[PDB]
Amino acid sequence: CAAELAALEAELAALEGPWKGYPIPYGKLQFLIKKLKQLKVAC
Amino acid sequence: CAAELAALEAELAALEGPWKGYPIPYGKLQFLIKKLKQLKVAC
Amino acid sequence: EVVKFMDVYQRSYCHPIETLVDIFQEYPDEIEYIFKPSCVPLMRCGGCCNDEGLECVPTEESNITMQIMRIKPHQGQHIGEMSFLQHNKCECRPK
Amino acid sequence: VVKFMDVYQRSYCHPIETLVDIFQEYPDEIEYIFKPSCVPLMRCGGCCNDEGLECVPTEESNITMQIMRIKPHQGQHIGEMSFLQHNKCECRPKK
Repeated sequence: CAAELAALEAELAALEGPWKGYPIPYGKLQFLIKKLKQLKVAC
Repeated sequence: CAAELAALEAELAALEGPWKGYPIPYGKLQFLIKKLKQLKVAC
Repeated sequence: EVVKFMDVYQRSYCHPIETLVDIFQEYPDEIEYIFKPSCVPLMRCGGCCNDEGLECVPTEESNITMQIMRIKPHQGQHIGEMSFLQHNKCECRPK
Repeated sequence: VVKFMDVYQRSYCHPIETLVDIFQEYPDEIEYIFKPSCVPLMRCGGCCNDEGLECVPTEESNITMQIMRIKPHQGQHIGEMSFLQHNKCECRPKK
């Protein structure tokens, strides 16, 4: 939970990379949804 | 922690709407960034 | 702050991107109506193949249905379903 | 089906990721071949739903990218290039 939470935090914070103001590809949203679901099942 | 995570999974799942394969604005993820900070020392 | 070469190359390369497409480009034989909105957001192949002999073409397609307002002289606005072609996968192919 | 108000709002004049050929931005650098040949930029797009209006920027910024540049004689160089971004857009009268 804690480390998976910290991981998702750091991924969301960094999510733009250098692409400031750019939309987040659907694939990345699905990856986040999967990570958040795996984080719910963890915890 | 698992209850908060359920809420956020639902909210994240809510962003796509009918827009399958479409990117999302990074602004639409702010709710999640704020909420995962609120789960660190909390959850 | 500088976008590294590797990142520019990955994000520019031929792939489906949200594209604002004029409905008349999809329904060129519509004579009766004008549309609101006039354009729709569609996923369509775009970006570059970095070879003037290559082009970015769809290899997988699907449809999306949207409610569009259809406006005609001397009558009320209608709202009706219209279907549009989506690109799901793209490849750089010889012209 | 995408509901009318969802289509209308997503189509309306706003910054969209737009794949722009570098020669459009650097028309005076056509002695070079750029790789990639296009870059993804945020640029006003979508529709104003009024032939009298055009979608124009009201807030702008710059982004710097590493781009490979080739004189057909010498070797590949990788150099920074700056591009104008659009951060906010409005439908404004053409005239």
